Amino acid sequence: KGILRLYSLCISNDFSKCFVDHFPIDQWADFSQSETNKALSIVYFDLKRRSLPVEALKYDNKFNIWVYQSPDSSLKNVTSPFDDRYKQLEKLRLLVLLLKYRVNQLSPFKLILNEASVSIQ
Amino acid sequence: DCFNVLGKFDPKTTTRMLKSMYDHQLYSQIISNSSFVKEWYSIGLEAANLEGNVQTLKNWVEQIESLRNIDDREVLLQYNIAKALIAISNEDPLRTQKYIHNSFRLIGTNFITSSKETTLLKKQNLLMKLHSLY
Amino acid sequence: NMVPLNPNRIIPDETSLFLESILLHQIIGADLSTIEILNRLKLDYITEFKFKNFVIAKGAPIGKSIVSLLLRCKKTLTLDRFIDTLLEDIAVLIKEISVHPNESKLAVPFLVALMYQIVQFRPSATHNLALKDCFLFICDLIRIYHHVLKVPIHESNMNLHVEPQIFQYELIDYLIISYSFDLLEGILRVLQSHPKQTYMEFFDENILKSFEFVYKLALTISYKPMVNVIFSAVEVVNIITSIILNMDNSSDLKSLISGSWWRDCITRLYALLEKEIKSGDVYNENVDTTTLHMSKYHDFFGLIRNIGDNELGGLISKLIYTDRLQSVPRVISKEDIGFTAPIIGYKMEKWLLKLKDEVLNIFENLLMIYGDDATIVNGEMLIHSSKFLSREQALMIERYVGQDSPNLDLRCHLIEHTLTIIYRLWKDHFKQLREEQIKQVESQLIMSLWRFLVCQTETVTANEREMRDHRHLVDSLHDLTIKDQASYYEDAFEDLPEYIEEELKMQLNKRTGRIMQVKYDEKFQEMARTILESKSFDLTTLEEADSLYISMGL
Amino acid sequence: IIGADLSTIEILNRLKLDYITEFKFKNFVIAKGAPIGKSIVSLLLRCKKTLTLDRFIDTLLEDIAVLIKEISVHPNESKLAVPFLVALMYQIVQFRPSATHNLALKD
Repeated sequence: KGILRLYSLCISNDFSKCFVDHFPIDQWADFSQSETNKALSIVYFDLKRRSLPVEALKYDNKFNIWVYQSPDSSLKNVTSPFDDRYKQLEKLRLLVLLLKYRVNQLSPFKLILNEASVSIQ
Repeated sequence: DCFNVLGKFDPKTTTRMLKSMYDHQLYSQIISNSSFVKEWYSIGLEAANLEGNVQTLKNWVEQIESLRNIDDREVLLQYNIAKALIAISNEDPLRTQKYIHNSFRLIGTNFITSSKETTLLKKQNLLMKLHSLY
Repeated sequence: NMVPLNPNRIIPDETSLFLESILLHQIIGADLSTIEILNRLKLDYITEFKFKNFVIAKGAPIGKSIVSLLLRCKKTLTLDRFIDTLLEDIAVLIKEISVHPNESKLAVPFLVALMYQIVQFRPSATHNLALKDCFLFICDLIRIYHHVLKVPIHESNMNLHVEPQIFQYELIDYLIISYSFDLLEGILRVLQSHPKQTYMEFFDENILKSFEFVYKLALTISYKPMVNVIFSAVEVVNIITSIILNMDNSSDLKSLISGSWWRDCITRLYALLEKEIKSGDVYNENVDTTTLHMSKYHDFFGLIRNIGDNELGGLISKLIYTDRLQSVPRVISKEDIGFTAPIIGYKMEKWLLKLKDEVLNIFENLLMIYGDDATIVNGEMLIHSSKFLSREQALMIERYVGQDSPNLDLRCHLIEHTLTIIYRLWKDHFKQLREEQIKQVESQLIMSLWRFLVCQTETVTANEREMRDHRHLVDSLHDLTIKDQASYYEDAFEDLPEYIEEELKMQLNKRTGRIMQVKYDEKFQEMARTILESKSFDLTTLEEADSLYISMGL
Repeated sequence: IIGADLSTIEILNRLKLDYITEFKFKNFVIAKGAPIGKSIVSLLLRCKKTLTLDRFIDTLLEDIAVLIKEISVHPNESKLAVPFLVALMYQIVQFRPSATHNLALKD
């Protein structure tokens, strides 16, 4: 939960340069099957999303638009104690490259108009 | 010929140089005379816009803006003239309209003058870039 | 129960830290690194320059000259010593870079970026002598650029905006002036954050006179105001207030200050505050002396307050070629800088809200400052504070609530605090009020009081349904943030321990009801009651009060 | 260095590797007309708050070594930079050669 939330918050936000210095996880990243231990991996995945050059490909496993893996570690909720899933999956969802829509989805046009009329009848 | 070579080999005389060279419409030269003093910049920026290189125009308008407070009655006209010819080659029919209108706002204040004053072809310079702007 | 020693840290030396940090700093917004920006600098029209074993050749690397001086003086000085040594050298630098006919000042602002990074870096035991050296040097630097903040009230019919169209030297001097006032800010606040002992040793009437020059230059009443400098200057006024509320016998510094100068400050505060907030054109130009419009001309953070788009940042990078030692900045368009999402406009609505927080906040502060009266003590505070109360009551209710935009929360917390301001007035300062003033405005004060005296119905809630309906009507944006916050950004916004789901419901109840202009705090209504229903003045005898009592019910 | 005038790294700050228009090895981009110098000190300082004494040593050794090799196998490339970098590496290994390990040295 902690690490996930933290780097999620960070991502999009121009302070990439705030991150660059003060914390690379090069050591305990440890994504050689060595090294809870399956959660800093999602921050490594979003750092590869930052790398970004076109090698990434189309969305297959319903995960993000993945990239050449030979790799791709886990699903958007690697660890999902009902809140880590939310934080991660939300953040990773932002990798996709509205108020009016808000309440519409909260209770999940012209057709919408008259369907609204009849359903409110 | 000699007048160039003296300009190289002076700045009041080099002022005369650039003046006469712009007078013979040798823009395709003045672009190359001393691209690599103040009464000269009009002479220069003209040929800069006239010949039509996106890079040369860029460099010239760059030095022009790098000045602190030109403030001068003259250059700003040719300055705008050019500063449209960046948007042209980078395609904004909005930026171009803004800058060309500002060109009007300039020309119609300072260079524009009294009513008649003995001549028309003399003013034809001032008026002819105006015509072409349209 | 001892705890063992822990000296085996590989301690980074404080001097070394300072050095490396300056050496690689990149500023908030640009693309390039401070020292290396510096490494692209030549000071040309001054063919030689030299103050103290600090030679620079004609076409020499300014930047390398920096790093030279830096490193050499490294194995010379300790931390604070390295500060003050830089400060003197860079000060001489800036001073001459200033006093010169044909010199362009490119370096100056960037060195002022230095100024910040530097002086901010460690203000712990820094001495006011050095502080003030820099300080005065920059105030009178400013009077060397006093040719800015008093540019006219508006563009005259003849005054043209045909231009070399450079944002260059504009942004140049804008950074200069701002950054400089921003110095004023930062070093003066390091003063305020110094030990109370090292205080009066710096304050002379020179502070009054120099800052008086700049303030008069700044918060113009006959020119264009200029929001950033407006900021800076007024917080320096706040700095005065700070030294007041901090010096146990602040009477020392007060006696230092001059009555005419308290007036030329508070009066211009009035000039500031009786302006208005209109997010309609906070981003264009309109009726002046009335709108704090932060135009793109000067729209970035400022060397502290991360205000918003900061839309100039990368354009800071674009100032140097970042490839060649140079003297005059690289061109920028005055207009490319800057319909997509006015959510930036509403970030700013929250900020200008924080500004009017400052307005009422300093006025509160001076309120508490003058437990004893004074000459600028005149009651027009009562007038105008109550006046602002009235206007952000009436226009409040007729315009701003219901517009589904979270500005209203702070827009109301404002006057909820002004409540404390007026209630302070009632408790303390009712031994000066002039009959002149009370009957020049019997109108607005009674308006203010009755604004909550008509609110004191205290007859709304009774359920959940109607207020949650109010919420669904208005609180849309506020709930956008409520749900971003509950779904993204909080420890407490998961695992409610079953004693706060009710906290959710009733707190949202109270907040929405407090959103729709009505049923303000029981504390609010009774504290206001202790002012009006107490007959300390003949506002309200029954013979002319029961017509309002019946107009409430009663 | 003994004999010249200018500072070592600062010599470096006037270097550009042209005929090889790009390189990348390990978060170590260099643009075409990039400040090799600021690229050197860039890597240096940036890995500073990353590595430690011996660690920063072997890391820069490998990086600047790869740099040498890059500057090595190229037809039209001038090698100007190369000899300055060799002196740099000597200085490094000469500054603090404590309880290190040979493999880097051998490399």
